[PDB]
Amino acid sequence: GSHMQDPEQLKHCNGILKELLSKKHAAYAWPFYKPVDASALGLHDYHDIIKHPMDLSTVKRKMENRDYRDAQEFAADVRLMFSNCYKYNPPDHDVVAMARKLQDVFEFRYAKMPD
Ligand SMILES: CC(=O)N1c2ccc(-c3cc[nH]n3)cc2[C@H](Nc2ccc(C#N)cc2)C[C@@H]1C
Repeated sequence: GSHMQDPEQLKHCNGILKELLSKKHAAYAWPFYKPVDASALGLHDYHDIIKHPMDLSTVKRKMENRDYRDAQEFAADVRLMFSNCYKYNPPDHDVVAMARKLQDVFEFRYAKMPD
């Protein structure tokens, strides 16, 4: 059920999203900007391993469309995006190091949620 604080919490989420997409973090955020194009990357098993793809452009579309009803729903998609990366790729891959850095940005700012 909607809480009177959900709009303000969603503004905090939108601020986080803008930060994740900003030039400040682009050196490690870029793999997460768009859906994984498995065929283009030669990763022909990606959709057999990853049931629910997620990426920041999809999060942005969902925010713009008012799909997220609360902060926890937004956070679940951001964390799904990172989890997919940790599931599919070897833990020493460059993309995993990038994911860990971007997830640190996310988690520390998400923790500052007004509540
Ligand atoms: C997010 C994610 O898990 N993945 C993902 C997604 C998009 C893109 C992409 C976008 C444009 N081009 N490539 C590349 C990758 C990863 N591959 C690499 C990532 C970083 C580096 C360096 N430094 C080298 C390879 C493979 C992996 C399936």
